[PDB]
Amino acid sequence: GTILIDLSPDDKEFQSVEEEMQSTVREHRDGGHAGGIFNRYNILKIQKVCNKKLWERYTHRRKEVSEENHNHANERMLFHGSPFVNAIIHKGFDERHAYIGGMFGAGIYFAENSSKSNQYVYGIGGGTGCPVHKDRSCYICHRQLLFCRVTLGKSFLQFSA
Amino acid sequence: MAHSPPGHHSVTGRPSVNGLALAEYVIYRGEQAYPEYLITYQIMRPE
Ligand SMILES: COc1ccc(-c2cc(=O)c3ccc(O)cc3o2)cc1
Ligand SMILES: [Zn+2]
Repeated sequence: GTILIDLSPDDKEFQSVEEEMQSTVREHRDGGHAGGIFNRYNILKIQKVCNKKLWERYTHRRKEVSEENHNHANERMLFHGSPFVNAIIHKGFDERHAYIGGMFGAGIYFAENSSKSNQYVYGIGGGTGCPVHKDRSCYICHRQLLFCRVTLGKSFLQFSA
Repeated sequence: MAHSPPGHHSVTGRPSVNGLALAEYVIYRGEQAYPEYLITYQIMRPE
């Protein structure tokens, strides 16, 4: 059901998404252990993900949550890095994409910092790095992140250490 | 997969020590997200 439409680097949509990726890179307290050492990315491709079944599931649930929260979905665009990105774009998010050991509970995690999600692209803590070189700071191999439309509803605020 | 805190739809994890860390979020249903863009990229080695 999923089709992927390449965006042109001249297209404003591509540019806004790249800007969201580039501008939300920060330094990490692990000094790059998990996600590598970089201040920016080389963006190779941005594709729009189109799946009617999955979109309608999302909006059905978005409306549900809107109604339970003063008509406010509290919808955001957020990043997600996973070794399971191929499965997510074809079948959707579900329980197998959950971070069972996560510090805010066993759920599906997203980040405003692109560089935070980059730490998960090869697995938790970066696993063993890229599959061709076993290098968590590989500069050669091609990585993929999702920039996702997310319904937060009423969101329990947990301050973290 | 756990449940949302009762009466809530999600958790906002807000770093309180790193002033430059942005927020991170958890959802407890896959239907609360749509994987809209797929970005293919390299990290770049600093000059
Ligand atoms: C399938 O196991 C996974 C997949 C993705 C992630 C993941 C992916 C993320 O993008 C992510 C961002 C911020 C954060 O605090 C946690 C995060 O976790 C974790 C475990
Ligand atoms: Zn590599």
